[PDB]
Amino acid sequence: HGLYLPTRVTAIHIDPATHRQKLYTLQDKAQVADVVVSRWLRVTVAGGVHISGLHTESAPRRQQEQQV
Amino acid sequence: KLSPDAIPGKWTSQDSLLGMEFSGRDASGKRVMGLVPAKGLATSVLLSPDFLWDVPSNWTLEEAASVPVVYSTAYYALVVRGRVRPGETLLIHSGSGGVGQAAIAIALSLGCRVFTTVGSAEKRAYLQARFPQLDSTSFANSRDTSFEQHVLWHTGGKGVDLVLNSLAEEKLQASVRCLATHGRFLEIGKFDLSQNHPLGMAIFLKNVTFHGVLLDAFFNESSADWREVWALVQAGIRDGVVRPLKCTVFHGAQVEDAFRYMAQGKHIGKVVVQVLAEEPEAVLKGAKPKLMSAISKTFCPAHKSYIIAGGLGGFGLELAQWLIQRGVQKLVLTSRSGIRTGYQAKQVRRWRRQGVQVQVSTSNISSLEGARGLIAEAAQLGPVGGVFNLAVVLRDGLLENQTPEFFQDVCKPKYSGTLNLDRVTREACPELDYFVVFSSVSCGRGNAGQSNYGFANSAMERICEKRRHEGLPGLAVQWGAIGDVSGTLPQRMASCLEVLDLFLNQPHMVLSSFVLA
Amino acid sequence: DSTSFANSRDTSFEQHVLWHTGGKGVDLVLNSLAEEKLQASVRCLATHGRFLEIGKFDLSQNHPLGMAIFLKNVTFHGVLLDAFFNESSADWREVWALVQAGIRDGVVRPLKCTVFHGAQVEDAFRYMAQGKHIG
Ligand SMILES: NC(=O)C1=CN([C@@H]2O[C@H](COP(=O)(O)OP(=O)(O)OC[C@H]3O[C@@H](n4cnc5c(N)ncnc54)[C@H](OP(=O)(O)O)[C@@H]3O)[C@@H](O)[C@H]2O)C=CC1
Ligand SMILES: NC(=O)C1=CN([C@@H]2O[C@H](COP(=O)(O)OP(=O)(O)OC[C@H]3O[C@@H](n4cnc5c(N)ncnc54)[C@H](OP(=O)(O)O)[C@@H]3O)[C@@H](O)[C@H]2O)C=CC1
Repeated sequence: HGLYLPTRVTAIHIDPATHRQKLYTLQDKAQVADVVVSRWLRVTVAGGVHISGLHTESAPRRQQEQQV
Repeated sequence: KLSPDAIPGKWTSQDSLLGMEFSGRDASGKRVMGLVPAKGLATSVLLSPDFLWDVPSNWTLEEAASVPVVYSTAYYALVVRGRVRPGETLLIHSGSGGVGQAAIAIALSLGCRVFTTVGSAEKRAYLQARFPQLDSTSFANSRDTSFEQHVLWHTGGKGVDLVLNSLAEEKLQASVRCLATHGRFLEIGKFDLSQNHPLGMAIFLKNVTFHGVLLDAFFNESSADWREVWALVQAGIRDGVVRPLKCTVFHGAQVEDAFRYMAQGKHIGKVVVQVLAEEPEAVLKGAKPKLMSAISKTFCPAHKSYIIAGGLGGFGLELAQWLIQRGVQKLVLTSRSGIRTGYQAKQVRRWRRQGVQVQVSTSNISSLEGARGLIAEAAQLGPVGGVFNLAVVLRDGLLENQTPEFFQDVCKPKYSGTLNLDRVTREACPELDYFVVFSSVSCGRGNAGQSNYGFANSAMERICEKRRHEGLPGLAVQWGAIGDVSGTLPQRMASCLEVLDLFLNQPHMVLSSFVLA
Repeated sequence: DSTSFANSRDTSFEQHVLWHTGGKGVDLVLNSLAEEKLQASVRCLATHGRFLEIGKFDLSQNHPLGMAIFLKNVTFHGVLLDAFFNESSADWREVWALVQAGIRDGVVRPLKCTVFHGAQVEDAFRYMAQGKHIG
């Protein structure tokens, strides 16, 4: 639980060509990309983007002037 | 500065992780000193026997409160990891602190030479007085990086075989250069490690060994390994190596003063909080803590069973999770449709993974047979602890638009359901202690197009008021609006649950909450 | 088994080890590779793991090593058997003893030998340089 934000990313690979190739259209004209997250291998693959070793560090999650 | 999530282990969202060690009488009265992952700063701690030591007869419960953590970590760092041998050379940063004193006491017993860094002159004098074997050439300065020249000079350019480091990034880099061939670097600090500051690997051209020493791992796993450190500390206690550090006592009521004094940074030894005064007797038959006055909080027994009506709704799931964080372990959620949404299934599976005995009833509360069945099936898991009525069906419209059937439909779950729950609970729920009914601001304050809703909520409030007069439990809460899941802004769920806890603790029959525009 | 071999010419072994270990990683990593292949080896370590570095390239170059891997209990070792031959004679006996025990107990088995005659020593050097030898 809490508000975790990125602090370090070991490596990110971006390839627009395979991104254009991976995209597919739904019944609507909107365009989507299938994403897969593997917590064992610490890799997030979606379309033509590949993020590995993402590290998220707990933020304070403290906001001022909270509702009274 | 340190986030609670940074503490390894599974921890509830609402809890305190202050205090790692303590000393006090066991359930049988035997004096014992313990080491706990957290929650050790309290009038009572639930601990495993493998983390307890028997206090020597000549020690005091005040003195034993400081031995466990510092000496356990010193032994783990040196003997288990660094494998210190007699006659070696060490560099122990921040000698004055507890870990430094423990490491020096361990090292001098073996027979090594020790270099220690102390911030000020008073700490230097104190260390010189406490450890006579230690020499004026064993001291240096910790706040400045001038100890590198001192250690290198006095060691003749060889360096120190074993380093126990707890300093910052630049001091850490300075310390690494002090290592000799076959050196061993014991790192107990966190700042450099957490920040992932780079470490040049050329130091490993020698046979240097770099150790990452965290003691929190033993509380989480590797107990078979922990017993080694336990035996080491017990042997140190009985042999005479282990000595209790200097202690400054702050009474229980002055805990904030203790925190402030430690924060100032002028302390030497350990700071302790005298929660309760030691009795003269060595072994006391009844070691119950004295009654203390503390802010009230809500927790639930595990053996009891808790029922929520319409618990699969937007507020129902959040209330159920809030309850589980209080340790319910047996939950019944009522809903006519059943699990039809992905979020509901996700939450239910998450809860069942933790071991909670979540249950889906699909048994109406409006029908007396339905209320009896719901209460019975919750009794099978365990004695009924509380019933929450969060079931709503709303039919909006001006009076001319409303018809009797709409009023009946709206009042059936909240009005009739509350009556049936009350009847069944008074008949066959002697152990029940919570009876909460979630009313709404529209009732009482007033709103347009919700006459039936106001009628139902007012009827629930009347029932809850009647129950309390008889001495039975009953609470009615009125919410302006819920945002996360009449001129009032929606209320965030965290504030909603905090307010719900506060209301549960208070004696008033009917309470309300909302946020003014 | 078929699940114990990986590819040493790229960093693919990282995913192989992470998957077949269930994401926990390994305990000991006897690393001889260098540059990025060394960094991948570090990521395979599990809590209380031990990294044994016998390759002297990244050590000689003084390439940075992020210390965040030490939050997990990890011991990064620097192994150089050279010290024992000209130094650390007392420690040599401990290593020498385990070698004698291994020899007598059958654990130590000789490797395959590709023999070259003395007059053809330079041919042996070239054959080693090509790197095709096994053993
Ligand atoms: N495995 C683990 O994760 C564990 C880690 N530790 C670590 O051990 C380290 C040492 O703890 P310990 O020696 O008992 O701490 P103490 O507070 O008892 O002593 C602190 C020492 O370091 C200096 N110091 C530390 N913090 C401050 C501060 N905020 N302001 C001023 N001076 C400060 C003091 O002055 P000076 O040095 O200038 O004389 C003193 O010598 C800590 O960083 C702690 O996190 C401890 C046990 C378990
Ligand atoms: N903004 C808000 O929602 C506000 C909340 N409240 C109060 O909060 C409570 C809960 O609100 P909320 O959960 O958001 O609203 P919902 O509309 O989600 O409440 C209805 C829920 O109860 C179930 N339900 C309906 N009839 C029965 C029945 N006879 N027995 C058991 N379950 C039944 C419904 O499932 P199904 O239809 O399948 O039976 C549905 O899950 C209500 O009592 C309401 O007065 C009041 C003011 C503001």
